[PDB]
Amino acid sequence: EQWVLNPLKVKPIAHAIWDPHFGQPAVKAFTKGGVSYPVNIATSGVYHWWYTIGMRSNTDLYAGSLFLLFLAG
Amino acid sequence: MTAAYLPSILVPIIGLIFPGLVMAFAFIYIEQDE
Amino acid sequence: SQFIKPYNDDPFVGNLATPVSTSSFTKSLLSNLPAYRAGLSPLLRGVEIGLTHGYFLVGPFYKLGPLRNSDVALLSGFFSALGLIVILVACLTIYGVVSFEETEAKDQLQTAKGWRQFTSGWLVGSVGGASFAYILISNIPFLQTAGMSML
Amino acid sequence: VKRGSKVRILRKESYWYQDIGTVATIDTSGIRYPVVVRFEKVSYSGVNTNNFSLDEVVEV
Amino acid sequence: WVTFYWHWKHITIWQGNAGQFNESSTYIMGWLRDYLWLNSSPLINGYNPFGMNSLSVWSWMFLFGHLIWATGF
Amino acid sequence: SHSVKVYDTCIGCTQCVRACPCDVLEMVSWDGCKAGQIASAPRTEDCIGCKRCETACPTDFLSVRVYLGGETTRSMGLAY
Amino acid sequence: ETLNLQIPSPTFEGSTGGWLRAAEVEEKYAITWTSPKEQVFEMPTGGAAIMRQGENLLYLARKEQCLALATQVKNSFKITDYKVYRIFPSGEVQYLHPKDGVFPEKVNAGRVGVGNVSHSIGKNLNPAQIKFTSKSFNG
Amino acid sequence: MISDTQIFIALILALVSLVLAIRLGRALYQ
Amino acid sequence: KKVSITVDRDPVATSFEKWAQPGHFSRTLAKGPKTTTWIWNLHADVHDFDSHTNSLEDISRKIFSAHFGQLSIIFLWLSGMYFHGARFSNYSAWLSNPTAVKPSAQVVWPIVGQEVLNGDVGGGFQGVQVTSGFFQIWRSSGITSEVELYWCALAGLIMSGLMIFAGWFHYHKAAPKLEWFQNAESMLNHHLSGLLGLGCLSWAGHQIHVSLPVNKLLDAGVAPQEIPLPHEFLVNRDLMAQLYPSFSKGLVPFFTLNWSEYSDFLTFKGGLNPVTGGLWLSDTAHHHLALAVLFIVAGHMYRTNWGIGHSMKEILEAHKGPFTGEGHKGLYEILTTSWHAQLAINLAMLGSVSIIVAHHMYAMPPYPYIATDYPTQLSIFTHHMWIGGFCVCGGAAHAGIFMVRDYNPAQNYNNLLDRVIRHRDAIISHLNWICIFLGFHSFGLYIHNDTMRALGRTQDMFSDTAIQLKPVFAQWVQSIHTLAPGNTTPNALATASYAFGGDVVAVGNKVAMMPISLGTADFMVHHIHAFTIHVTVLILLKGVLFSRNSRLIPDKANLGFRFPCDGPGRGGTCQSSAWDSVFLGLFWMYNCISVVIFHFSWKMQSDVWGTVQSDGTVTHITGGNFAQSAITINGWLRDFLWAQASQVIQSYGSALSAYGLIFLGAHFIWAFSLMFLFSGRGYWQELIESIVWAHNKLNVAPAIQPRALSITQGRAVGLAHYLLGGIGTTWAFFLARIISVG
Ligand code: CLA
Ligand code: CLA
Ligand code: CLA
Ligand code: CLA
Ligand code: CLA
Ligand code: CLA
Ligand code: CLA
Ligand SMILES: CC1=C(C/C=C(\C)CCC[C@H](C)CCC[C@H](C)CCCC(C)C)C(=O)c2ccccc2C1=O
Ligand code: SF4
Ligand code: SF4
Repeated sequence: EQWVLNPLKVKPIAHAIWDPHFGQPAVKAFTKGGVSYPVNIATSGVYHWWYTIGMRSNTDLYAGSLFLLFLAG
Repeated sequence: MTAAYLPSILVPIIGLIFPGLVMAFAFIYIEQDE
Repeated sequence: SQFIKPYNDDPFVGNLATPVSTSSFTKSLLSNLPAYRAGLSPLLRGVEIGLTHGYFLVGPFYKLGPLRNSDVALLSGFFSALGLIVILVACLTIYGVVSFEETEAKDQLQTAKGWRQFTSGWLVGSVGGASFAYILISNIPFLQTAGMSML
Repeated sequence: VKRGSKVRILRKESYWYQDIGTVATIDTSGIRYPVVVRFEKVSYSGVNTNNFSLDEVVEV
Repeated sequence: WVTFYWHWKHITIWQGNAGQFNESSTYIMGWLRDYLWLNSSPLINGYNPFGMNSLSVWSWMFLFGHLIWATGF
Repeated sequence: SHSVKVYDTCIGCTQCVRACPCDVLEMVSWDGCKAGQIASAPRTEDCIGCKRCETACPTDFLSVRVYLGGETTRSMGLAY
Repeated sequence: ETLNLQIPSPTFEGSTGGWLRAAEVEEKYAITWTSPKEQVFEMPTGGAAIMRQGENLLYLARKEQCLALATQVKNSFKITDYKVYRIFPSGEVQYLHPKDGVFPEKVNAGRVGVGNVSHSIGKNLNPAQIKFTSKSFNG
Repeated sequence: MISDTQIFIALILALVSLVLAIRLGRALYQ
Repeated sequence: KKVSITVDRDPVATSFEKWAQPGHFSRTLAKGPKTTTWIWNLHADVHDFDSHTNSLEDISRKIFSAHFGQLSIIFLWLSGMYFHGARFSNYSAWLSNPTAVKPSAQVVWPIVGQEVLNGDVGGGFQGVQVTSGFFQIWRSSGITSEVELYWCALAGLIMSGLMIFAGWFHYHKAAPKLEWFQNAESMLNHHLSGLLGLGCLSWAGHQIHVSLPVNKLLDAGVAPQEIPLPHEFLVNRDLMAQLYPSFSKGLVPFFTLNWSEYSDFLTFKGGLNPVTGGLWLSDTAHHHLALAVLFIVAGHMYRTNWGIGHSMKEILEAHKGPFTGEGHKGLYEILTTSWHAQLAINLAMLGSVSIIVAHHMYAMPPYPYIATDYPTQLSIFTHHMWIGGFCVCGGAAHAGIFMVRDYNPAQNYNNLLDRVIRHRDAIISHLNWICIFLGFHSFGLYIHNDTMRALGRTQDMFSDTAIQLKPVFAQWVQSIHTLAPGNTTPNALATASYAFGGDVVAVGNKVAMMPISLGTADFMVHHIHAFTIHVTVLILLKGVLFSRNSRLIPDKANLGFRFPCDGPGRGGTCQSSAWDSVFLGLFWMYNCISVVIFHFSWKMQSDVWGTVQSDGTVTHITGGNFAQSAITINGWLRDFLWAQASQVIQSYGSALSAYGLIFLGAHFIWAFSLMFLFSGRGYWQELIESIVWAHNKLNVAPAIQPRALSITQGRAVGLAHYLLGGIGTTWAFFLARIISVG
């Protein structure tokens, strides 16, 4: 939702990092993306694809995740 | 993050308990004869 | 005078009787050690080996661990030793399940019941030895340091 | 065929299949492969001669 | 060869310096110094004795790939 | 075990049996070739799969043919 | 015929290349031979031993180990008197080599050909033909 | 933003998918 | 007089007939080729003399004459180095200004633009900069003229002609009998006393009468053409006594045993000459005189023709204890009837000596102005490390050839060989364990440091700023060697080397030598060295001990030293020969020596080499980055390979562009090797079948049937290209880096 507001400036987040081997410099170094936790920045382009096909909010990305869990079942 | 507790709860379980348990069971299954 | 001879007076066996392998000192030490001690129950064999191993596991985790510089270094080291004990006791359990067919006799480690008794003793001994190391290091300041308390 | 003639091999798994060798001898007994053909080229095994049947050998 | 070509041609265009590819791609030392050696520097400085940044993970993966590759030998 | 086959192109040269390090092959009477003998494999359980018999075969395509199959302690060459 | 367990063994100072726990729990191989001399040979498992004049007995972990010594004893010392046995942990002694008293390289009556295929190797069936059927590829 | 309840619904549906995955794997294994 | 000269006269006729029949030397190859494998089999077995002939006499004769041919090639090579120094060099310009002029003895022709390689090396000269250290040798010899370099080139040419004549003469006219070659006592007496002892004595005499006066005049500041010619020191004993006043008394102090008179020119100074940064040549003269006395004395140990002396058979057969059976009995018989056993020992020793040479020559620079010529120091260290490693693996190669071929169990019952083969599982299992332990505890420390540094945990690393793995024993030995002058070597004035501690020796504002401090990074890279040496020993030893038989292949000696496999059975016996352990251990030798030369190059640039600023500050070449960056693999990648490969990559259009070309060419050759290493012969033979079809279609099939290379040859070609590619990559990288920055 932060990225869709400003897609050329915000760096897309793939998922967060919870790694008990990290030092505090590592935790600070990965805390980009405008959030308060370490993150991987997505290189998959899924933000640009989901933006282009209609998805606007987290609720509809989540609704898509739920629908795919149903389809997987 | 919402449900921020879940990464602390699951990542050690999925990353240590899951392999340990499935390796232990896989070891038992590959070694067993009947 | 020859100090190396064929093993067990059998030349074609794949071993050589040597001073390191077959001295009276080596034979005495192996027999004295709990794993090969005669007259020792498999559970008791496991308790003695476990007490030894759990006792010395705490120290490397405590002194060289991630939380070594913290005041919770001993608790982290004990927990890390305990976690390693639980992983190893799982290894002992799974080895026992696959290796040994179930037999009534339990008087030997190389039996399903005997290895289960050994694993039981090793867990009790290892947790107790790790605990004993924790109690001793906590009480004694010199053990908390690396021997530099005198300095 | 006859001894000394030049022959073309028709055994598909031969090294010298569709190559020319020359017949050394032909047995007269109940032998399964009587035509002994020698070849200028050597096989991968280094052998330069092999026994063949009549229906695997044509005069050239 | 395909992804080295694509990536070098694109990073030179994305700088505004497409002529650097135009002059250096015609010999192999241009590919070695101007693509592999020149662009290695943000990657291999992802950690150093002066700190680390969020490219440290790729800095560790790059060495990890060199190890696996050599272990294959 | 491995499967070892002898084809009727065998000239009875006895070389594959001599090559055999594991006494897998032996000679039996056969009227097909001039030598009066053909190789046989009544002991393919001892066959390690070395394929020394194939190397010794002077036929254009080896009459003796080892086909590596199920592995055992014997066919793996395990002294343990 | 049966292995005389009391046959004396060659003088070997021992080695680490000998047999392991699988010999006493799966199978062991023995080779016996008669030597005219007190002579040094090379063990398949290591260094050098001395075969005694008269009858010798060996314990090896492999049949190839036994047949390697058999070739060394036949090519260097000309012993043709070697018998190779497979001894089970049960105590059963299985005679192996030469299996019917005559070497495999010599023809013998009463030998039945095993593994013999009536056609040449290029007449083997293609794998597609033998697919999803139990029929064998050798015709 | 996603609620903890929404994450729990996703975890319920993934558990149902895990059970169906176990059932397919056992059926394929026979 | 049982040691006698015995020769067969006119054994072999000098005819060109066998030249015209390639393959004449073996029964297999003499019937001519039928496949292209014959062509390769010709070169592969040519020098394998004991594969052609049964008799040890003809083998020994072929070896003796081939050694004269090798000596002829070495003398021709030396004569060429002297001629290129005389004719195509700036040696005379370098003599006047050794610290500014760069040595160059190779000039290229202008053909295809390649004349850019004639760079401006200095002294009004253009040529390829040379790094073999010949200029420093010639200045140490006292040559001081290109005319004398022409006379040395002619002396090398005359020696090359005499050695090629002697090889012809001793194979074709007067070839010694086997009983001549089997005189190990006589040969050792002569090679200790005569070769090494009179070699040192004559060289010490040359140093005292030529090198010492000329180099005193050179370091006083006298120009090379103002220096008296070297025979004027021999005659004018008054002029020689000006420089060294002990010459006023002559040889009376030597014979009367008043040797402390000769302390002017036979010193024990130690350390380096401050003017040149090299060893004091008075120390080198005393060194060679002392070695000459012991080498001559040593060459009187063995019994030849008069009852005095040792029988080496008696020495060996008496050394037996309770652990080792019959002991060294039978080893004399081995070493006087097997050439491969002798070559195994002598190659391991020559390689060890070459490795010792590289360490000692960098630490104690022996030539004037060689220490501050950093391209030469890096080149001769790297060269003698590679010659050492190759020769050590050939020692194991010919130990394997001895074991497969010349070993007889009947003559080796219960001796040291029998006992080693009879506990080879214990040897190889303990070596295997130590290599696993030492790969975990040396390289895993690097992986720990990579991980912790990547994780932001700089306090959790093995480093000088974190957990300190200090090399306390190496630091302590350095302490002892710094305290040794005046204490445990009381008559020494300076330390044996400034690497141990002490002063910084600077020549032309560049560091000649300075203390090499050892820290956590040095502990880690030395245990990397111990690990890579251990694993190379494991592969080579496992090949020697299991060359004749295994539990896998019980009759491996019947297959030979060099066989590819014994089939896909027993699970697969690919690379089961002793040859294939030499093949696998030459890679691990490559790995070992590559890390040694990388450790040397980075440590000397980071902590030793550089410029001495005012106040004695030393600005090093890479600015002391070894300590905090050689503890991680990323540091070796970044701060050593990436940082220092700048010169090879950016060498185009300069005189070092040849190094950029060889850098790329050797990357190519290295990669090209992996085609031979990762592939197998059967693919290439079926591909050749399709190509043979295309030739048959055009009626252009060759009569020598093309074959894919043998399995062993595919391995040998892959290894040869891999070594050439890797070493050539390092050669180009090292040389462009240190010519640019040092
Ligand atoms: C042994 C070490 C050695 C080495 C590596 C070199 C290397 C070199 N020398 Mg030096 N040189 C040496 C010894 C050496 N030389 C000696 C001992 C002398 C004194 C006689 C000289 C005198 C000398 C002079 C005077 C010059 C060189 C030059 C050169 C360069 C080019 C030579 C060339 O292109 O020839 C190519 C010449 C050919 C005829 C082509 C060779 C093609 C044939 C086919 C060779 C094949 C050999 C044959 C097949 C072997 C089998 C014999 C047969 C019976 C089968 C090159 C850097 C030149 C240089 O530096 O210029 C700046 C130069 O002018 N050299
Ligand atoms: C004191 C006498 C003496 C000397 C100097 C040598 C020297 C040598 N021998 Mg030995 N040898 C000797 C006695 C001697 N031998 C005896 C008695 C025997 C019989 C048991 C042998 C049997 C023998 C064998 C079987 C072999 C050698 C080999 C060698 C060469 C080793 C390679 C090397 O480093 O050469 C480089 C060093 C040099 C100094 C080259 C110089 C060459 C000449 C010959 C040295 C002597 C010149 C002369 C005496 C000096 C006069 C000084 C004058 C200017 C005042 C070397 C030339 C090996 C070899 O390479 O064969 C050729 C070899 O295979 N020798
Ligand atoms: C298959 C795709 C996939 C992948 C690769 C990951 C990857 C990850 N997830 Mg999971 N996740 C997924 C789908 C996936 N997720 C789905 C669909 C959901 C909704 C239920 C979640 C819900 C979820 C939670 C709630 C959490 C993670 C977390 C994590 C991270 C740590 C691992 C862990 O604790 O797992 C735990 C994951 C689960 C218990 C859910 C099961 C995941 C999928 C459905 C399993 C599918 C397996 C795959 C298809 C095939 C399996 C066989 C394979 C081995 C060959 C890791 C980045 C943790 C995290 O974010 O830490 C940073 C965490 O706390 N995940
Ligand atoms: C992928 C998931 C994963 C996770 C979540 C962890 C988690 C952790 N690792 Mg890591 N580790 C992993 C994979 C993982 N590991 C792998 C793959 C390797 C090999 C490369 C390592 C190698 C490694 C090393 C070398 C070290 C760690 C350490 C640690 C601890 C962090 C430091 C700390 O706060 O100390 C506090 C830690 C404790 C107080 C220990 C708690 C012990 C647990 C809670 C007991 C668990 C019982 C056990 C799992 C029973 C399982 C039985 C089996 C059937 C599953 C933490 C427990 C450090 C460590 O051990 O800490 C001491 C450490 O030194 N790890
Ligand atoms: C492929 C073989 C090869 C090649 C091309 C070179 C090339 C070179 N060497 Mg090296 N070397 C090698 C093998 C090789 N080396 C081996 C195997 C050894 C160990 C013995 C050495 C030991 C060595 C030393 C000790 C020195 C060189 C030097 C040199 C350079 C000048 C060449 C010269 O005139 O030497 C001339 C050699 C000298 C002037 C000094 C010789 C001193 C040694 C101790 C003489 C010993 C001779 C004796 C016969 C050895 C017998 C072996 C012993 C174990 C019994 C040149 C870079 C010199 C150098 O780097 O200067 C910059 C130098 O000082 N070499
Ligand atoms: C004093 C040293 C010495 C001596 C006398 C020998 C002598 C011998 N060796 Mg030993 N060997 C040595 C050193 C030595 N080697 C070293 C240092 C190694 C380690 C690399 C080996 C490794 C070795 C093995 C593994 C084998 C031998 C074999 C042999 C025998 C025959 C070799 C032959 O015909 O090749 C003829 C020569 C060649 C084919 C030359 C090709 C070699 C390379 C590819 C050429 C190098 C080119 C150049 C340096 C770089 C390329 C430059 C490019 C840009 C143009 C012979 C007994 C073989 C044998 O038959 O055993 C009995 C064998 O199997 N040796
Ligand atoms: C970079 C690549 C690489 C690596 C890592 C190895 C690793 C090894 N080689 Mg190999 N080798 C290689 C390339 C490599 N080789 C190549 C290119 C060749 C070409 C010829 C060979 C040829 C070769 C031979 C011929 C021999 C070896 C041997 C060895 C072993 C040395 C003993 C040792 O250090 O154990 C320590 C293990 C390592 C250093 C591996 C790295 C592990 C690091 C420290 C971290 C461990 C990670 C940890 C397990 C994570 C666990 C969690 C995870 C599982 C989830 C080891 C298994 C020798 C051997 O096996 O006998 C001892 C031997 O004789 N190698
Ligand atoms: C390419 C390749 C071949 C084919 C290579 C062949 C047939 C070599 C032929 C190359 C030409 C015919 C000659 C080579 C000449 C070179 C230009 C320089 C050679 C220098 C020396 C030979 C003198 C194999 O036979 C092989 C076998 C086993 C493992 C790997 C491989 C493998 O990789
Ligand atoms: S080798 Fe080939 S041909 Fe000779 S016998 Fe054995 S099978 Fe028949
Ligand atoms: S493969 Fe080796 S063992 Fe099996 S038959 Fe052919 S030769 Fe005898």
